[PDB]
Amino acid sequence: APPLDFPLPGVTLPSPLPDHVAPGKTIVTTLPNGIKLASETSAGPAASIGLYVDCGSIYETPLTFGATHLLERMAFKSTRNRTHFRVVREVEAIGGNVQASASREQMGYTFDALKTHVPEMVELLVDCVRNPVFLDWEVNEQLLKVKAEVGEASKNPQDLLLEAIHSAGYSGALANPLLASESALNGLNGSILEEFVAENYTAPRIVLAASGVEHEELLSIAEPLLSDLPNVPRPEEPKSVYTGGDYRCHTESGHILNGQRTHFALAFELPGGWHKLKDAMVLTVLQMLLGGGGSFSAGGPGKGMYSRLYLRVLNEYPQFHSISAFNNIYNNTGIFGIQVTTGSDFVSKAIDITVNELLAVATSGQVDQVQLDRAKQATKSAILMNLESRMVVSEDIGRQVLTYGERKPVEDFLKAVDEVTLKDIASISQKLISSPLTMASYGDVIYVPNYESVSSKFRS
Amino acid sequence: KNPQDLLLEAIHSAGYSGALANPLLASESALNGLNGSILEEFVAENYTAPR
Amino acid sequence: EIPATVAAVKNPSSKIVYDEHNHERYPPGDPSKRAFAYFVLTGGRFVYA
Amino acid sequence: MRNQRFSLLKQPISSTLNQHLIDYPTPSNLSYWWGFGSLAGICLVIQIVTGVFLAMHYTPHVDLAFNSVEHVMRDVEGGWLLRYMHANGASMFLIVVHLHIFRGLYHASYSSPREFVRCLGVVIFLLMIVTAFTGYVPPWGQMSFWGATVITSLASAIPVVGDTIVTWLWGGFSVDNATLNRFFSLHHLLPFILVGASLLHLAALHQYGSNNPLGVHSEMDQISFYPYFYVKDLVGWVAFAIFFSIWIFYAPNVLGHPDNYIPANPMPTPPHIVPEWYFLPIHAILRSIPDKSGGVAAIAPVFICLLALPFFKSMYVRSSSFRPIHQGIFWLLLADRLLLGWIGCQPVEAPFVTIGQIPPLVFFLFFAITPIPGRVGRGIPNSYTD
Amino acid sequence: QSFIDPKKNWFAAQHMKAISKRLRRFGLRYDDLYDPYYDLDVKEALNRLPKEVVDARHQRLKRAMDLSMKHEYLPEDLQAMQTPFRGYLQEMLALVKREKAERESLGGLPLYQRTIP
Amino acid sequence: SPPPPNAMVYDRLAEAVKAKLRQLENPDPRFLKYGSPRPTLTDHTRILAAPETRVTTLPNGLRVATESSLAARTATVGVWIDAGSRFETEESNGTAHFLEHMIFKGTEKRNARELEEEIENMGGHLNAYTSREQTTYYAKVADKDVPKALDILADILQNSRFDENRISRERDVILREMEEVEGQTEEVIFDHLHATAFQYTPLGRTILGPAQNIKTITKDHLQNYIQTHYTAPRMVIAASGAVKHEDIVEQVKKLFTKLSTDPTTASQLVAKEPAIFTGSEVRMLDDEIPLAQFAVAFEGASWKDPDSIALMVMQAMLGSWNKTAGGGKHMGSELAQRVGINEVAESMMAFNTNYKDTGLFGVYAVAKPDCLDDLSYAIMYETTKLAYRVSDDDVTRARNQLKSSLLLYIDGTSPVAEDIGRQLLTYGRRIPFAELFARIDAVDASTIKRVANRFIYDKDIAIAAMGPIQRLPDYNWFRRRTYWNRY
Ligand SMILES: CCCCCCCCCCCCCCCCCC(=O)OC[C@H](COP(=O)(O)OCCN)OC(=O)CCCCCCCCCCCCCCCCC
Ligand code: HEM
Ligand code: HEM
Ligand SMILES: [Zn+2]
Repeated sequence: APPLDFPLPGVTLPSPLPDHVAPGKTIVTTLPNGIKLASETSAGPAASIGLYVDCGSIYETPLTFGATHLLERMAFKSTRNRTHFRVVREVEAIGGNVQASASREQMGYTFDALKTHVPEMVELLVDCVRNPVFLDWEVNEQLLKVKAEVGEASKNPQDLLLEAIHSAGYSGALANPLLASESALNGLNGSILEEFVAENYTAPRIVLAASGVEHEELLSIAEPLLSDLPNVPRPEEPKSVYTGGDYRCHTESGHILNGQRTHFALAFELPGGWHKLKDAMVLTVLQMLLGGGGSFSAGGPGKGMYSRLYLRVLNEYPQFHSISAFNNIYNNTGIFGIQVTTGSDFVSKAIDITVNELLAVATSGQVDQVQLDRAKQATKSAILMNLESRMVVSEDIGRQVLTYGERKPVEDFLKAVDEVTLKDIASISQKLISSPLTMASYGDVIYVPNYESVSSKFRS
Repeated sequence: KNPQDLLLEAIHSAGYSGALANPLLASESALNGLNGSILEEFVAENYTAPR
Repeated sequence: EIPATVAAVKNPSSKIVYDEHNHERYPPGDPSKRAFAYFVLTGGRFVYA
Repeated sequence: MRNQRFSLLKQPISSTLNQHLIDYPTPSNLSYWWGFGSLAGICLVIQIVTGVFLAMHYTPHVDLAFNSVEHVMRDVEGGWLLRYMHANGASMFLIVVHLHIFRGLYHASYSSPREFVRCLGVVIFLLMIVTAFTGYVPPWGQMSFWGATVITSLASAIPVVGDTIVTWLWGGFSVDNATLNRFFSLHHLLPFILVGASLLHLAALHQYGSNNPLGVHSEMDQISFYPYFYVKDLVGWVAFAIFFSIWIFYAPNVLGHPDNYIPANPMPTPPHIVPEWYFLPIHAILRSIPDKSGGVAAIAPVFICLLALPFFKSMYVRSSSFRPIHQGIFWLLLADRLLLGWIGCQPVEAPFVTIGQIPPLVFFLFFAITPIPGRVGRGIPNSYTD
Repeated sequence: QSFIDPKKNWFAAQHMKAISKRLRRFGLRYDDLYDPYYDLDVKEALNRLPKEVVDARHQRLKRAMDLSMKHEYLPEDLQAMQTPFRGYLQEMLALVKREKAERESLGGLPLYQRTIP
Repeated sequence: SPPPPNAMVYDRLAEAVKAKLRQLENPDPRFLKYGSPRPTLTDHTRILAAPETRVTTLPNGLRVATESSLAARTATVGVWIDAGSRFETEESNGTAHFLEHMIFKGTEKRNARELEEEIENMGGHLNAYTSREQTTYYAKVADKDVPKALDILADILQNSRFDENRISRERDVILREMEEVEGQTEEVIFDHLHATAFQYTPLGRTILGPAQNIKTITKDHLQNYIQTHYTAPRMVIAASGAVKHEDIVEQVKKLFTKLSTDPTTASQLVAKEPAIFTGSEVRMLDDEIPLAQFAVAFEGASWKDPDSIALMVMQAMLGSWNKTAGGGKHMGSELAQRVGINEVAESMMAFNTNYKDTGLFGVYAVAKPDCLDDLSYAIMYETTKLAYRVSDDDVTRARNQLKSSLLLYIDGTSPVAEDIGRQLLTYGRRIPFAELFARIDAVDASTIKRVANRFIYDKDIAIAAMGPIQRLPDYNWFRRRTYWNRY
């Protein structure tokens, strides 16, 4: 064989594609039993097939706490038709990846490979989801693994603080922890998981999302397998009412002399969720407007090193470790807040600065036109650059068909983005500030201020 | 195993803020910080005649 | 002053000095000498047989 | 645990050999004075094989023994090679063990925690001496007869039990056929006990590891045994084989007395009776005393001192490199021991009586002096400190 | 097989009666005679069963061994309350061996190998 | 008289176990129609269609390549340069990384803040990264902003100016970032491996360089580096997404001037000072660390060497393993099965690096100080059984895995532009997917054995270890284990 600088002689080259290829349209189809099949055509040689379920952390009665973490962990294992050995062998034989994820509202199973293996991908994924047999010894091994994981999960302060916020600020169903607790890790077994799956994996809560597949072939493959599931009315969604609270817990006292930093956060609540599209998009634009920083990051300049938070805090008080704003839009409910890290000698000052900054955002007339235009451009550019990968488009189709029932074209989101103005962000921020405060802290608790006095610094 | 003393120490921590808020049953950081010289200096300073 | 044993860990230089008091090294670039080793050792394995 | 097998060399079948031969940790600065234990093991194996093949052609009777040895040498294919290997390998075996002992004396290997090893070594030495002396008889020459007579009649010097034990040992009234057959059976038996004692000796050493030319703690820098000391042992073995074969093929009678080619004749006595070259120090110490009881009971202090060296408990530095005075005493003891060896092969008159009576005094002043350096030097850090 | 079946053959019935009698004497089941040192598949089958079943097996083995040491047999009433040939191990053993075969077909390595004695 | 099979606490549980095992047995054919665990080779000629890569060489030697797709909404524009830390002079060792850091401040027409606020107001961002042989500066933008981004790139590359205060600030920040990187102890492993395998050559050095050298990195040196190593023939401009080749080429031809016309290529600078593999070890014993980490490396191929595909297949068939993976102990390869069944390591990953005229090939495991002997035995045993007894199923599975990986990694505009640029510097041409495949499925068991017996069997090694490695076998153990006496 010649060196790679000289072409191989006996190859056959399929003809190329035109420089302009009109993109396809999403074709959504529902079976009589409620099973929704969605698909979209793509140009790359790769596919991506997902399977999304409406179950999640909120559907969790106290006798089955911690079930979602294991349901993630027992992802692609011994089914009723093949072993775990055979599943791993099939996946490695075609050369595909496989992954599963679980969050507070919806389950996600994904599987991607090259585009000539579509029937095998569909069949294997549907089998691993629809006919799982939970074997006691495999579940026990997974339980040992999660015990070792949770015992050492105190190396991420960020997610721990976010969980503390979401636990203190709520009272209803949405207050459960997605990560499990040692009680759950000593209460879970195969029967519990099997009953949970049987109860929650009904037909009207499952949608197939594909990224690079013709609709007719995928429908032909997946019609004989999913059409047999019985139809059943969907249970009514649980509820949680926002209730301002406070959380505190000191670190293990073997790590205080090391000068461990102080961490805390603030929070608020939005009456709207994802059904109020304009409010959610305004909230996204506001979050991109606030931005943040890390004092250590080395990524792209376009991350927002000329945002409000960075310039007006870190370049003005260098004592900070890290400031950043976060939000988590849910269905019918939203959240916003700020997380800050600093040593044990600037805490109450940090609270004062952050509450001042929130109220500065609240009052009308404090935002420049350049600021709003830059935030709008950054938000739309981020959305469009996010939509490049096939994984993102499959996940987007699945999540949207779950939530709204139909896919909303990107043009609609861009139009709603362009409608943003100063009065709209002002009114929305007024609605943010009109809600009771949620707070939590970590590290050296003995210095963080009281809840009531800080709460009085705000409005009602 | 002794929740009563635990609650008493928690009360003396939360309800107070001055010297009376100091811990009596110690924590691990000071334990990693203690040695002979610290105890020697403590005794030398605080075990005086008038007391 | 920094320890001698830690200055050699965070300084991955590539200029290494061995101890030539007993064994000299071939100049860098020269081939190996595995074949000559087998050559020398067979002459004794014959005798032992 | 390792729920599936990795190596044959770590399986239960080969665990013992692996752990005690292949992966065993040894100091990395052992010199060539540490090969003589293995070399002596090979010497013992050579003796056993050669003897098992000589004993297929030898008849233990007074009428036949001499003629059967000569039949072996003259009429069996290669039999001269067997006899020469045996009669010279005894000498090689004694040479190697003497060098081993003096190595142990130099770097002070008897001290804690290695006194069980020293005591087992002394027992092994006694077994070696008995075996060689019993086996020098079966050819039934002149020196065989008269050496047996002198040495085994030296046991009637003891009080009242003397004549009884001598007569019971001889199986009769004089050294004759019964003694010959008895000694043959004992000679065939003792070397297997020697093998067992050697294996026990090695286990006792392996339960603490070896010393080193420095005499310090050595647990921070160790290397395995294979291939690093296997090749050094190989060098030693090949040099030893060259030496052994120079003895066998070009000078096989230099290390013996000519009188053993004359069949035993109880009436005439040889004019100068001596045992082999490796019993002459004991023989000189034994004849150094003008008294039978004293002469016999002067050997006992030799073995008592050799067996009681390890139990002095004040010396703190082992190797003689950092001990000038003990080093000089070591060399002077070596010279004196050679002088005893040379004296043990001379007629007993002037000027050899004084030179045979003083070297025993020096040989005992060695085992008396050494604790005095122990004490006088235990307090050395306090005087020379900076 | 045909003749191994008890209900047709007529010895096989005598063989079954003899074995059941010999097992009822010492109060243990036929699946107790299997040994985790023989196969290493019995080890896995017993490593997958629930804890209560293995514990009952251990208690039965200890009872039988004490009886054999003392040179005596269970009383007639506890010999009436016996039931050998009530298995707890055959299906799990078949599962483990079938998985072993299927893994042998497709390359792979064994999951546990015996030591060389 | 005996209790019914539900009258005791253990009989009930036994019956439940048997019931579940009966539930597990009988399968459904309609789910067993398309899948099969036995690997077979496929024909992917129906999907490899891609837009054509159009390459244009300007009369200055410069190359412009694109991949024009007019349906997208974002574009990537960048510059790939044939330079790195290999082509320095033993006195200016960290200059490449320093130049990369300081390139984003100068441009006397535009001060730093105004440039950064342009790009943040533009909606896109530009990154950079350097290595021993390839530096890069590229930007992601929207479709309407491509001319603006290309103008920014040309200005920052051509009209850069340096100032002393910025130099001091950069010097201190780079000392800080050197102190930041010594804490993840894997780039340390590979820096020491690269510094022991190639001692007394250019490839032995490190991209960041000494501190005693960053002390004296004054401006004239940066100017000399720019005027010496950024030459027109050695540069490549690439773009992907919603662009057109003619527009880019005309804008480039109009904009890229004032470049130094040095008639020097990489061929002369690598023809002298070649890369020789020596074979040695470095052992760093600490013993206050909980975990040990080491890598053992053979020598590899080059970019144009016809055996790189075989080495890639070998690396695929010696795959990686981690304690959080879903594969577990059924993971296809052999070394992964050993490491996972016997719980001997934390993680491991077969690696493969290619340079022009040399390469590397190794394992890199992580483990506790109690299991190092079994780990090393399994590693070397499998590495050599490669050259003795390769099987057909393993090779077919490795070929399938390599195809799938090499295509799934090309996803998005930035990966596509990176692909085009790097394949125009390493090969001199971008190989279509059809030729990649036609070369990959032409590597069967015989070729695996041949290349393995050329590269692995009875050759010198280089090792580097860190941590509690007092129980790691010595050099001679590894060196002898590279051949078998059974065969
Ligand atoms: C020719 C006629 C011969 C007749 C016999 C003559 C014997 C003369 C011997 C004189 C030498 C004195 C011997 C004294 C032995 C005990 C002395 C001693 O110190 O033992 C104590 C010591 C441990 O005690 P320690 O810790 O020091 O005291 C604690 C205080 N709180 O204990 C230890 O340290 C343990 C050391 C054990 C190693 C020695 C074991 C005995 C020697 C082994 C040789 C016997 C093997 C024979 C094999 C064949 C048997 C027939
Ligand atoms: C058949 C006779 C003997 C055999 C086979 C033998 C064998 C050995 C071997 C193999 C060793 C360990 C390896 C080495 O250190 O070289 C050893 C150690 C030792 N032997 Fe012997 N030996 C014998 C006789 C003796 C005698 C007679 C003495 C003392 C009177 C003695 C004293 C010692 C000592 C002190 C050591 C300690 C080694 C050290 O300090 O490291 N041995 N022996
Ligand atoms: C199983 C072990 C042994 C057997 C069967 C054996 C056998 C014999 C035989 C049959 C003889 C008489 C043949 C002759 O003298 O030429 C003899 C002589 C002799 N044996 Fe051994 N022997 C063994 C071990 C030993 C050992 C271990 C030693 C010394 C440590 C030794 C030392 C001697 C000596 C010195 C002679 C004298 C030969 C002479 O000087 O001519 N033997 N042996
Ligand atoms: Zn950098």
